[PDB]
Amino acid sequence: HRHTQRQIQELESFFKECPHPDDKQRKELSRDLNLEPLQVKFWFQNKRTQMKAQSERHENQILKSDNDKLRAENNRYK
Amino acid sequence: YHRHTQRQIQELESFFKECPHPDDKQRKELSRDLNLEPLQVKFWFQNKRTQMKAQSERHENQILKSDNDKLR
DNA sequence: CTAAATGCAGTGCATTTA
DNA sequence: GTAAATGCACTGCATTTA
Repeated sequence: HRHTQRQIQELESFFKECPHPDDKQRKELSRDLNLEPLQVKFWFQNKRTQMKAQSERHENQILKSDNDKLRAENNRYK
Repeated sequence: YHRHTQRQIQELESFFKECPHPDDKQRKELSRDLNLEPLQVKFWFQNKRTQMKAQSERHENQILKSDNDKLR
């Protein structure tokens, strides 16, 4: 119900390299690490949602704090 | 797999307006009231919940984004 | 967050049908 | 003979279900 660490390493290793596979690209990976490609297909989409979601989350949790800290500076000036 | 009936989801969208964080008791009736496994019921809300914070902060994002840039 | 999966456009090319 | 259709894949993403 989850994937192998041996496996998942090579997943993330490829996505930094080639974050968008063709079918052909997808198939060969599976044969290398004993998985189904539609699985492989699915993951590659979900990793893409991951980067979208986190790039937003970090930013929001950050800018809220950054726009918060700057405001305190403005009042110390006034 | 198997998605959820429109009857289900419509009642969902209708109730989600009311108590977007519902307790076991009400979860228990709704689960029964709507031919559901309450885990499923418990689940969908968690996601339904999770979606909105993301959707809201994205608008929080885009609105805080255009304001800062346009000033320059 | 994961793992699995669906729904809807849209895109390209090869083959029918009109 | 040609142009428009249709059948078949694939892509890509956002959303849903557990």
